[PDB]
Amino acid sequence: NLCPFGEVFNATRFASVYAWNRKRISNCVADYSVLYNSASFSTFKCYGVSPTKLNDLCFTNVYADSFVIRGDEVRQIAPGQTGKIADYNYKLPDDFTGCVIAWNSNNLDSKVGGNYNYLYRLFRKSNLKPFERDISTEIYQAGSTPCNGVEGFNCYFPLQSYGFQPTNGVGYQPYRVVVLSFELLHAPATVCGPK
Amino acid sequence: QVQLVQSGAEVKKPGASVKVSCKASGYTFTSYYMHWVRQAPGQGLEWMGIINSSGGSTSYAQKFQGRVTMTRDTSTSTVYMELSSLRSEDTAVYYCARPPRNYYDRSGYYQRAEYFQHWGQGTLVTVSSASTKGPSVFPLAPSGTAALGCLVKDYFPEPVTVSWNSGALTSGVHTFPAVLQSSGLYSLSSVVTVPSSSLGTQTYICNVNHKPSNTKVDKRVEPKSCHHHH
Amino acid sequence: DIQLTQSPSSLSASVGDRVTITCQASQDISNYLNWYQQRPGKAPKLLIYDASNLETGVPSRFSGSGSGTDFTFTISSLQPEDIATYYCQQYDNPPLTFGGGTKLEIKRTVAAPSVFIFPPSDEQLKSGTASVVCLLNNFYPREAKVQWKVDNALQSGNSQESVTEQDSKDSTYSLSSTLTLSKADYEKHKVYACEVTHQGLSSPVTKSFNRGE
Ligand SMILES: *[C@@H]1O[C@H](CO)[C@@H](O[C@@H]2O[C@H](CO)[C@@H](O)[C@H](O)[C@H]2NC(C)=O)[C@H](O)[C@H]1NC(C)=O
Repeated sequence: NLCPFGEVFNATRFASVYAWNRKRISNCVADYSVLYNSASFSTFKCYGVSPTKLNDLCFTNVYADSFVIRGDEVRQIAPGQTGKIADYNYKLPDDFTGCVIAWNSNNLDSKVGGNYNYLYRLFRKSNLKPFERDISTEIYQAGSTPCNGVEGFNCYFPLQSYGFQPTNGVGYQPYRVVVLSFELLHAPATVCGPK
Repeated sequence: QVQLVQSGAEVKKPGASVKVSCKASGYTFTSYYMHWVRQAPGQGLEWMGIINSSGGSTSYAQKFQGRVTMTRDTSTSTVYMELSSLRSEDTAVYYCARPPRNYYDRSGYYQRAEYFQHWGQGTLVTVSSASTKGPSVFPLAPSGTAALGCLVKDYFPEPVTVSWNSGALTSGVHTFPAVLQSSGLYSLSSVVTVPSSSLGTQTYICNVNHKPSNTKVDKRVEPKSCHHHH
Repeated sequence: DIQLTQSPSSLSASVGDRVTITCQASQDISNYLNWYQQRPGKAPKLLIYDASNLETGVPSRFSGSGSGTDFTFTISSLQPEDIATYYCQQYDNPPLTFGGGTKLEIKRTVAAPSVFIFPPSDEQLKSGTASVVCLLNNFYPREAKVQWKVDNALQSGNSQESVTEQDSKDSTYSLSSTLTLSKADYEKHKVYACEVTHQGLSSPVTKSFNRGE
């Protein structure tokens, strides 16, 4: 047996941030070295644990979150950061234990006329709690006048589209992000390293 | 289409090393050889070496022997070429070139046919200790036929790429050779002549890109009006 | 190392003429010679291969001849897009060597330049420097004189020139002359003028502007 990390990273299509994907890895053995060996990873940070020690550790469960954000928003996937992605899209807790991995996806997620399939939430009445998902599309009311399902003055559709083109700068190019959560509960260890 | 796409332009300090990429597409990568040729600014061409993209055999010129390394990666169908202990006379554009296939003679002789039918775009490598600097783009607003353009000022190293309306506007465009100023930094100007009638009818944007600094600008060239105040 | 000498090193001809370039080898190289066309900024382009065989797509007007050590490359009737630097390359014996090159240029009738002037943009003035740009569009011959007059006084040593390479459609040149001052020095003067003298102009032509207007 081997835990399907290839299914998570080498997936053909990725999710939008506001509807970020979550895969649960359970009851198998995980070769972490395949990950911390690739020169493809633009970003690779681990909180509460080192990759070095990962192949010799045992966990109750692991969570692989997947999404696509633009280039200079990747710094928002870290404990204590704020910004539209960290506030209204994907939020990491302060005591986060896990890893953030990200690579440049301009070659696939960008099209000649611009890729508008990838979306993100701009407006929200409240910040998101850690690991909270919100896929609603109720009109955001920013004024005293209710909108009643129709957007107009100070009434907006909540979700906004990334304009992903191969001609955009490094900061506006799409990056694919995978977040590895390590749950260390009081239970049997189901996910462990080979050694 | 046969397609040889090289990596971006790059700067290194003297004594370092550069690894230039060459990606092949549109044919069975392994059945051919790849050659690396070098051209310094204002000089002729210089052959460097040959790589077998199936076996991995390598053969170099004596000048580069020892300090050059040619790599192959069949999975991604891309060749690599690394030069080490760089110095100022290694400032040049590097091309990867494909010639056709070698054959066997009626006698049983191996004959080569090394004439480069396909070329890459070229990778500019500049070797100097000066530090990378991104450009600043300013508009040269127009005043029959009207002239407008963009000034791409103080930047290092070469090159910058300038398009107009993202490649939509092409005729009448003059992009000038960059000039070293006393600063040690380069500057350049990209101009275009259009009908005066179009100045109000069409909009003109210069797309400047300088990836050694990871810089990209889309500058709006607005016509200058003398009687527009508030 | 086989060394290929290419001649002439430079040459100018008119549209419709025959062009003949020679490449002589240091050793007998059979007919394993190739002829490339390289236009400025682009990669070389194979035109002739194995001394005489026209490579697919290349027009009928290109020609190759020779065997042994002397070779010739011929253009039937020159056309405006033929300007480039041409190279000869041998592969008889490693290492593969190229010739020195032959720069090919068009001889054209005299065309007067179109002169424009660009005062410094406000965006740049806010950064502390001022760049005045004079542009000479589509002229021939290449030699032109650009004089910067600042309140009728002549600046020296603060400008720089840039020339495009000859055009592939009308065989003309374009010239850039940029004078860059500090903003403090820039606003010491009022009149900026570009006086241009060229063979096509019956008299020197001046384009001027008043700073602040
Ligand atoms: C995801 O991407 C590719 C799928 O082919 C894998 O890349 C390689 O990993 C193997 C070892 O397993 C190496 O031999 C190759 O050189 C790697 N290729 C490149 C281009 O780096 C990768 O391992 C896959 N892994 C996951 C977890 O999806």
